[PDB]
Amino acid sequence: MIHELLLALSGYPGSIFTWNKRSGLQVSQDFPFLHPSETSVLNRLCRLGTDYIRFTEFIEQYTLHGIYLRAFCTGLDSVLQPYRQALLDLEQEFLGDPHLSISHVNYFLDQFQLLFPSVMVVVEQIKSQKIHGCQILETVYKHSCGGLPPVRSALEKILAVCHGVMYKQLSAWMLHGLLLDQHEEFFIKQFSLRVEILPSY
Amino acid sequence: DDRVLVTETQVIRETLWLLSGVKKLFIFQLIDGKVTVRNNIIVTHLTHSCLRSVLEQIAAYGQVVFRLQEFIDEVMGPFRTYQAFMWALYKYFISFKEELAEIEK
Repeated sequence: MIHELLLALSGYPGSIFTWNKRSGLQVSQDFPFLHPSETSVLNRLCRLGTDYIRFTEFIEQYTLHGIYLRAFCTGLDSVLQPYRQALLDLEQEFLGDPHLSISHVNYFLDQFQLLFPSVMVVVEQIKSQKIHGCQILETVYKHSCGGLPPVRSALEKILAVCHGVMYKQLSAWMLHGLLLDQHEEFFIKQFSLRVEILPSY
Repeated sequence: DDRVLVTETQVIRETLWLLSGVKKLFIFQLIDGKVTVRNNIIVTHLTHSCLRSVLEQIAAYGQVVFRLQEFIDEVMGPFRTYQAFMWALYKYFISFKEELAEIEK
């Protein structure tokens, strides 16, 4: 069930690792090939995977519409990359030593245990309040003042890509006299100025 | 009175899990946020009572690590200080966990 576990952590559940659209990853029942008081860590480890799938299920559907939202999605693909990288590292380990235990992966995968729950709720606010427009630039910044150095350096990267859209529309407008917008995205709608959608900082 | 008659090496593995902060262990079954040794554990030696003695001490250490894990849990699931305080505590646990995990090897 070693290789069975890694695949479940990548988005492919099985019989021993059932899937639910409401709860998420969870151990099904008791198995005779597992320790009676070991199922604990697997359920805790599965909570790391349950976040991962809801990422992809949100990414693939892209669901709300707007370039800033869509570009925020691709920005979310960059931060998840070390999670894809570090998980693949274990493959070289077990093929080398086939007798490793289930405890080692928890000791290796502690850093990602903390990053997701802080960034996962950032997605929840968007799906629960319909944050449409440039206001996404503030919701990512409002949590950018977080205390955790890794969580700060993660959303920092998304901001570094999310601004990649604003700078472009800002450049094509402040230099050529036309605006590239069709969904009430830019904060400039005889033109006027918008304050209730203007960024915070 | 019946007893389970566990082997010897199995205890050390269980003790390592208690050090790790994991719950729901065949030994050290907590009841009210207070880890407590079971009553039917016995080895071929150690007359069934010294085992209850030696485990009772390690249990006292489990309380120190179980309560802290309960604290870190109640922060993950904008104070900016407790949240910044656990990150120091959390950082210490990872390194401490590595020494315990290595022994299991």
